[PDB]
Amino acid sequence: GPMGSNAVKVRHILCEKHGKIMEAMEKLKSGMRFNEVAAQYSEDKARQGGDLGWMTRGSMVGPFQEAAFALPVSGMDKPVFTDPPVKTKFGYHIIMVEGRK
Ligand code: NA
Ligand code: NA
Repeated sequence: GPMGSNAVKVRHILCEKHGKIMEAMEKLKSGMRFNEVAAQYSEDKARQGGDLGWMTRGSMVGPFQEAAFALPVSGMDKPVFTDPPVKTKFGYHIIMVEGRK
């Protein structure tokens, strides 16, 4: 149905280990731009600054999806990201959303 048309343009930092995602979180809280944190730490989409692009409802792993649709759109000078990190079967994610449908 209608909810299958919902989507987010989403960016993340993924780290298997909790200690490393915590290092990434500290960099965000120091003011580092999200894409630069993703380049330093992410194990997915690092060469894209963490950008996953547009993702439709159903296409994201469950805990990620719930966290992502809960975030308002933000930009990387004024980011709104998940805190605490979100655990999935891939590891720990810090997520921000740059577009919403
Ligand atoms: Na861990
Ligand atoms: Na999961």
